[PDB]
Amino acid sequence: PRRRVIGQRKILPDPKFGSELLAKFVNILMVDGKKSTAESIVYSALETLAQRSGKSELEAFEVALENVRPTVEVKSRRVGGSTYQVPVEVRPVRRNALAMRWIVEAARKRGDKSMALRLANELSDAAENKGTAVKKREDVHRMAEANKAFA
Amino acid sequence: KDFIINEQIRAREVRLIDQNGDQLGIKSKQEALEIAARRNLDLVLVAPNAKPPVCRIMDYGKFRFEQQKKEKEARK
Amino acid sequence: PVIKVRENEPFDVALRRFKRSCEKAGVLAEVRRREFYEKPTTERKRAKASAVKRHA
Amino acid sequence: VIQVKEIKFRPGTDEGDYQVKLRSLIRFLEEGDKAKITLRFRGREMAHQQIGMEVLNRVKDDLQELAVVESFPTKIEGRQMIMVLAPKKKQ
Amino acid sequence: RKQVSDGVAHIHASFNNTIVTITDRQGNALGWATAGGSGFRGSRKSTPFAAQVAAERCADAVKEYGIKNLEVMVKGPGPGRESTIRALNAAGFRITNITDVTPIPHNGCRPPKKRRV
RNA sequence: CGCGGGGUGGAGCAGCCUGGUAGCUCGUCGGGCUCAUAACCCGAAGAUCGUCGGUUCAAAUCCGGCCCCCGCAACCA
RNA sequence: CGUCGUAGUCCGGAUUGGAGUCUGCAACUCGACUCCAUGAAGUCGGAAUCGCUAGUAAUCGUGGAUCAGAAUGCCACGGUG
RNA sequence: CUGCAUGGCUGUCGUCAGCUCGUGUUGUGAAAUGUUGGGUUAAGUCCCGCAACGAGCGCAACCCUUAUCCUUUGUUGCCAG
RNA sequence: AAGGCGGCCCCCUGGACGAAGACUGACGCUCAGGUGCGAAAGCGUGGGGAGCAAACAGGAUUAGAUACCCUGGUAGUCCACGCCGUAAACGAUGUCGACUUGGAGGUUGUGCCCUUGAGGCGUGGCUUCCGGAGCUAACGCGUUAAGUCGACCGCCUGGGGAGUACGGCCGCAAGGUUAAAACUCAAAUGAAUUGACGGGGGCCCGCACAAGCGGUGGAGCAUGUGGUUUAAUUCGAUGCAA
Repeated sequence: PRRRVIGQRKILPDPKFGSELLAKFVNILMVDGKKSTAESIVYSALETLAQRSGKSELEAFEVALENVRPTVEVKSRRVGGSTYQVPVEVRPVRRNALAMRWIVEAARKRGDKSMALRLANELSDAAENKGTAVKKREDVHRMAEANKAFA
Repeated sequence: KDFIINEQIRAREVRLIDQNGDQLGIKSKQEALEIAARRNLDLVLVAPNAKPPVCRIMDYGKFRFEQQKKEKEARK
Repeated sequence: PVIKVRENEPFDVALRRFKRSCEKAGVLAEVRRREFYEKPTTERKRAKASAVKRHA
Repeated sequence: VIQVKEIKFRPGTDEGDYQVKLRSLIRFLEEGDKAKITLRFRGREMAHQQIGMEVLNRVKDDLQELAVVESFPTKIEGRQMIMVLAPKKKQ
Repeated sequence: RKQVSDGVAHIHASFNNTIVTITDRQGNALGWATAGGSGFRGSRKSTPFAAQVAAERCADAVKEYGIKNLEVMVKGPGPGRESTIRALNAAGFRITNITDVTPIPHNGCRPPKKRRV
């Protein structure tokens, strides 16, 4: 990206709900190009989350994502022999991506029996803004507010 | 040497000794912190492994400065 | 750079004003300039160099 | 307690350079550390018959006042030989 | 225990640290908090975020008097010049005036040598 | 029978009067940095804390013996 | 579709015993593979470090050269992605 | 045996954008300019500018393959009626 | 004049420049020797001492670290009166005079124009950036010459040895000034050119970093190498490029 700027591939929407957002999610959860088996785990987790937690499947997703979404972050930088930490205000599209990514990662780093149950309980926790993924947003802010001076 | 103080303390309850040696008894960390605050002093965990942990009310900065002073002077 | 917020002006706008008053006033530049001793020969050297660059 | 600090004495470290850092090595010992001499030969498992035990031995012999050495090691391990030096032990 | 409702936020923002002090018009200290003593050291201590929680922690050791309006006095060039001010305003504070009071000698004392790092 | 200070990992220490998994340096073996080496940096190995009896919840640190090193001491023509 | 239900396990396959197959005058040193039994370390790897910008990475099988026999290497193929 | 006597082959910086010549002109001369600049390109790619005007090797093109279609040919491939 | 000179006010004082006309009548230029001035550091006596800071102490870094960084800190940096007389004391360009095309500015006098606008037309002093001829090894200089000429002075004669030794003069000292030879080498040097290189600089590229996904470093096995072993463990490949 020295010279060549680019657009971004605009992936197809989630097959079940027609959501580009959930397509960004299944892909992020996907491993070894196992798309078939990835969306299976995302839905069953949404189905587990939907059925027994007040429904509104897309909305349930947002309530949880709303909580792990980070408004600002820090970008490392090396000036006069010094590695300064510059807090940057982060753009909406990626805001979702980090939010989704930390939810997925916290799910695999969990004790429950399957990825679907884990994913479901991560969303639930995030929905109540608690657990690992939310905590990942908070460290980002503690780390950001600290270097507030250099913005 | 270094002691953890004030909010760094994790103990639920501590045995409290004030700045003059008065044994205040077993207090919740919250109450111990209140007593230290009203006296404009610090709550210092002087005996982390005692049962319950022992805290002393004192000015931590003044204490630490004097300790370092002592060490330096005796070696120069 | 003294600032006084006017009524029904958001805290942000007033702040942006303040930061531009200091950008205008040269505070941080000034503080940077004095953090460390500069030899007279050195500031004469700086002065020529910027005269020179200030030809396009 | 007694710490381990260290000094080195490479080959080509003679009087000049040397006893200046025998002064440095006093300093280590005299903090109350166990000052470990490391030789670092231009050499081998037997580099020298010269490099080490002029230096080391004269470091002991000059510092002998304040410090003594634990061992005069003369078993090199690698291309470098630790002579270990301590405070002179009160009997 | 007492009442003010009208204060001034003096923030000392050096490069290594940023000390926040809340006070009345007279200049009498009502409360204070620092970044270095809010759980931040060295590389993190000297950040705008550390100055922010300093401003936050300070607003908790002062509302015993129930301040409701204040002026801000920004001193020094470090971070937390600005981010400190923000946290104050979000903590429930009406900002009346902002003033930079960073001292500028009319060329008096010779400063320390340049650091050859 | 005669004083001093110590015993912890290969060597030297810290953890001591403030009794709850013994950590900190040089070496050891790896990894990183370099065209390469020195130097430096990330790291892992490495222990009945001398040895016993007492004493205790658990004693590295708690006492006293056995024992060892050094300290000066004693042999200082 | 069913089972195992977070365990050093219905994970993992090292190692070793026993008995065999085929190539080849000949499988002790040293071949490949099979049957039965065995069931190591390993519960995600310090400092440090590599590849990859799209039908790529990742993952899944497939074939070939050499070659009596001896591929986890090498060269090539497409599947999902 | 010598790759420190060699041919041929190969790695490598690196498919990086470089390497040069004639005539002109500048400098006593070694040399320079061209190929010092402003933009832009994967690129010494291209364009303006220019005491240079032009040219050659390398860049690109011509080559293989892949993506759409047309004509020819239907067996061992094909099966719309 | 050079060294160098910066808050404001007064006092004492040097130089420069312009306008107009009067006066003196070549009274001028240069200058070995001589005299005076001359940054900083340094020296002597007595003051002064906030900040800074040789030395020195302590903390760190490092293989070492008598350093670079940090915490301190004495002389010194400041004043008076003396000394020293040196700097990349530089425009690395001696002083004075005459002559030779131009453009854009800065600064500072002065004559003129409905002052009718913060201007319009001239005429001196200083100054900055380009550039013409000419000059120059080139770089560059170019009416403030490194051009074209003249007057006088200082200085150079290959590198090292050496601005050293000896002698003289000078200084409280540190030291300064004048200034050799033996010996040794075939070079030393200047400017510019093509590369290469840069953790000197500028601009720019590459999965180079950054953004990501999956790994190697741990384990067991396959495999290559080193090492070690052996009668032999055949020969070669060894930083990226074994």
